[PDB]
Amino acid sequence: KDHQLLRYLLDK
Amino acid sequence: MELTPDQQTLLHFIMDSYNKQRMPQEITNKILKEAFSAEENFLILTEMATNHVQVLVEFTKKLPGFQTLDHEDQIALLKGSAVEAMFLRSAEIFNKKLPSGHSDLLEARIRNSGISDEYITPMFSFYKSIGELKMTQEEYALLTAIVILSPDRQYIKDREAVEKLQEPLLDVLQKLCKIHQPENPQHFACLLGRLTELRTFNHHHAEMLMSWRVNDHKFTPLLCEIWDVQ
Ligand SMILES: Cc1ccccc1NC(=O)[C@H](C1CCCCC1)n1c(-c2ccc(Cl)cc2)nc2cc(F)c(F)cc21
Repeated sequence: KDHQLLRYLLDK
Repeated sequence: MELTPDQQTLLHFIMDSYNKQRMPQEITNKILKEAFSAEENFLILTEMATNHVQVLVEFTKKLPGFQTLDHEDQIALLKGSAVEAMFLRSAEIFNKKLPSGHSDLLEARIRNSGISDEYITPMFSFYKSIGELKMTQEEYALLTAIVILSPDRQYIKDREAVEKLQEPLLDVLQKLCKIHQPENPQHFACLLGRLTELRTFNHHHAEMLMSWRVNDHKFTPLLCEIWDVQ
């Protein structure tokens, strides 16, 4: 949850 | 030796992902066109940096083997390199050739952008050091990949898996340095030595941003994740 936008972009 | 068929493939492929970035002129045109207030510059900086992190994630995902890394490790590498990648790209843009008297004006405008005097000094010292290396587009692309796949990063669980991915790029960069500058068998080590100055921008990035001469410091949510501000 801390780096949720970053994890989202790495997965996508 | 020369670049092997596999090394030319890797280089051209890194070059292609690297070129997806916002063009230098699109950045320097705006700064040179007119002077802006410190508040206007702070918003130009945040929007440029949000775009840059976005493109950097796409660049990173294309790095051979990055996708096969542990997911927590993938995050640690992105978070650990974003500020350095931004300042290396800012150094690449700063040292690009422009008409007579333009670089002087670009440097004056950045200097008066709203950034604190404490930071102007190490920033310009680094940009000029990069300038003295006369790096090629390929060298900036490989250096950026090398910065990203740094195994000596904080919170990396499997360093050797990251080392395995960095080493082949370090080899292409070394061969390139030997060819482009036979006149400096120090070129490879100078380029690697600049990478140590780059890390210093990590410690003071938050303070550099918070000391911008503006009343309010708003960042985008993607920048709060990466920069650890707000
Ligand atoms: C952010 C980003 C991403 C990608 C490419 C370039 C950038 N960089 C920027 O937009 C800012 C702008 C911003 C607007 C004010 C003037 C400096 N910027 C900085 C810089 C200063 C301070 C900090 Cl804290 C960070 C960077 N050094 C620069 C050197 C350059 F030649 C240049 F053209 C722009 C430069």
